[PDB]
Amino acid sequence: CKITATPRQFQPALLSTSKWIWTGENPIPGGSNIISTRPFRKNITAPCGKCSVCATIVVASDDAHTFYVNGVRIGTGAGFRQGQALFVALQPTWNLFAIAGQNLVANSPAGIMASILVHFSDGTSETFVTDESWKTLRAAPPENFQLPSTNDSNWPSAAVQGAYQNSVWGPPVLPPVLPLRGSNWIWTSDNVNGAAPVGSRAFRKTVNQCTKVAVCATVLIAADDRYTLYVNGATVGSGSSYTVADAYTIPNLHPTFNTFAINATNGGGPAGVIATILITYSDGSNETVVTDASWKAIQTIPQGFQPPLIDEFGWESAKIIGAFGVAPWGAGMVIPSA
Amino acid sequence: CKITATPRQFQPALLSTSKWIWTGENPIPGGSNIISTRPFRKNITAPCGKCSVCATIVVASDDAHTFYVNGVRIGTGAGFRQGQALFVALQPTWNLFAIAGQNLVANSPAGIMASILVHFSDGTSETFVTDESWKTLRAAPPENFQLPSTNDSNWPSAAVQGAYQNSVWGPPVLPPVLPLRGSNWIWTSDNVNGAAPVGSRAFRKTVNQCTKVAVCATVLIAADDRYTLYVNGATVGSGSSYTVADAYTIPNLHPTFNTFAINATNGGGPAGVIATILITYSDGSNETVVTDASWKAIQTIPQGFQPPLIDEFGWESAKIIGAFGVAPWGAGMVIPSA
Ligand SMILES: OC[C@H]1O[C@H](OC[C@H]2O[C@H](O)[C@H](O)[C@@H](O)[C@@H]2O)[C@H](O)[C@@H](O)[C@H]1O
Ligand SMILES: OC[C@H]1O[C@H](OC[C@H]2O[C@H](O)[C@H](O)[C@@H](O)[C@@H]2O)[C@H](O)[C@@H](O)[C@H]1O
Ligand SMILES: [Ca+2]
Ligand SMILES: [Ca+2]
Ligand SMILES: [Ca+2]
Ligand SMILES: [Ca+2]
Repeated sequence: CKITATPRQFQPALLSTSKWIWTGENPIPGGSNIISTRPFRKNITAPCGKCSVCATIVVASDDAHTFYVNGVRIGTGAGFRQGQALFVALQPTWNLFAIAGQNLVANSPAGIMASILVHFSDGTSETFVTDESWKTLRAAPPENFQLPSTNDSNWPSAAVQGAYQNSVWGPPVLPPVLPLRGSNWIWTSDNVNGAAPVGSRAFRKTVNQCTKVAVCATVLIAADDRYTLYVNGATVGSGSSYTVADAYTIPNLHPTFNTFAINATNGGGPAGVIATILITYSDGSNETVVTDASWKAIQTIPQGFQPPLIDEFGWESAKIIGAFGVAPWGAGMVIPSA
Repeated sequence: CKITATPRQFQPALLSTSKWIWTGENPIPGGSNIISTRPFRKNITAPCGKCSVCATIVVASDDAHTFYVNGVRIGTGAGFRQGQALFVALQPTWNLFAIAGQNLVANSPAGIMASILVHFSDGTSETFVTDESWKTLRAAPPENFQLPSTNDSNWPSAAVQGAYQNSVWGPPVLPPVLPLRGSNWIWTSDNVNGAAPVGSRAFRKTVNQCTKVAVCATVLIAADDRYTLYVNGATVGSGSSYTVADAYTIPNLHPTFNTFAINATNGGGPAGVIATILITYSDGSNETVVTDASWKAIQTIPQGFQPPLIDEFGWESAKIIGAFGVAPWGAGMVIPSA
């Protein structure tokens, strides 16, 4: 169904309403459990009138986990001290989450905790969490436990080992929404010897995976001194800090061809813009695009620098000022939580 | 270099200045030659200040030929009574055309004739023809005779068998620039029982071959009752005949993503638009797009129906009224010569 949602400020999945769950082989919530691998399933149905588009996921585990969405493996992680961020495109009405958790220390606690923030076509969103509504088994995961087509109608409920505020684990640290390590500060080639002239500069990067279906994009960005961000010609947002980064979700990507454009301005001295972009596809894979030398850049901004299709003849390759961590900006950027 | 050339009316390549050439084993022009296969090469260099983009080609032979451009085989044909159309993308400055011709009847004349109309980045055009400036050999085509890297500086000239007006062959008929045969008359789904309401309708078809580099597109189009054609949102032209088809060349295609849009109007009774589109890629292949059900269509034309990227949500599949040749329009369209 029709997608009304427009680019907006990124909205985090939070763990404070989720519960730790496990099988209940030991009925003491948070008691000791054996080394084992156990399966967990959760079905979700769109409310009448709207279609689910994509999801933001934070997951932590004692001890480890493997995360599937509609049968596609989307991540593996471990540890209860820090959560792990995942992004996945969804089907319009029915969606299946499946986690294979592992207890790797004998006679130790066990549990998985996840928060799934589901975004709908009209712009609203709903948080689903780990709780007793997840199915589980008191045995190792059968073949294809993660496929929607496996029948779990008779599986028992998962057993809650503890709420977010409990006496066993404590609040897991939320990861950054997206990493900047691996992205680069870029600018036009008039940035030389640590400084750049005063004024504005434009940057383009197009993503065109013609055999896949693009769905959602998450964007983390910062610039010295300020920026405005456009996707397919539409304004997403603006910022003016090179010490506090901004994050946006773009829920209306064109399905095959999308162009991100930046208009960054230098107020004086050093200049630079840095961004990490993650696009989710309908097949369950995703793509990370960073600011680097493949971005196109220009010093005199033509009118219509932000439309998707333009003649990129007079544009240069963006110059890399430095990988994230370079001076003066350093490694201390404040990054929104996933 | 920068492409200034804009959409324009298609310009036919003509044979009227080209000559029949062969090896000269028999020194009498147009005389008898033996059953054999013989090679022909021709180099072209772009004039100063402009870059060569693509070429339209008509070729005929006594008796048969295989046609290569920069080593890529692009067609095979035969016969001196009617010429054969080819379309190929070119490299900016140097290009090598090579033909392996065959005489298949003993003690019979032999000759190949070609006209190559090259279009430059600025919109100008120049015709290269088969003549004595082509290299040949008095032997079978060596291995890799068609590669640009093969050395022909010591090869002898080809021998002219006759001009366009000569006493052996006579003027070969020019083929249609493109076939309409195989394309379909399409319309919106309100066209039923041989008629459709009065009014305007919109149609879109996108070509996005993301691993190739698109260069030129040639378009053949007609409509009942009239149409206007757009490429990437830019106007190409308009026409108003279902008995006379129009041909355009588009020399400024975007290299990866191009959207064709038509706004057609029906004045009453039967309605339909039909088009064949040929796109050339830098690797020497081409792609033919025809009007069919994969075009998107809509009955109320939204503003911005012709921009490349739009939300194609409310658009239906185009309805096929019939393959070319169906009544009322019949098989008699007047089609520009290649
Ligand atoms: O380090 C990059 C930054 O350098 C210049 O601004 C630095 C400012 O840092 C502190 O805010 C300090 O209080 C100020 O006095 C100082 O100007 C430059 O103006 C910025 O555009 C940016 O390149
Ligand atoms: O066959 C399609 C054609 O049908 C209608 O054509 C009728 C008119 O055609 C000639 O213009 C003739 O001179 C007129 O006498 C005759 O009324 C329709 O009008 C056309 O738009 C077209 O659909
Ligand atoms: Ca444990
Ligand atoms: Ca600065
Ligand atoms: Ca012959
Ligand atoms: Ca009509």
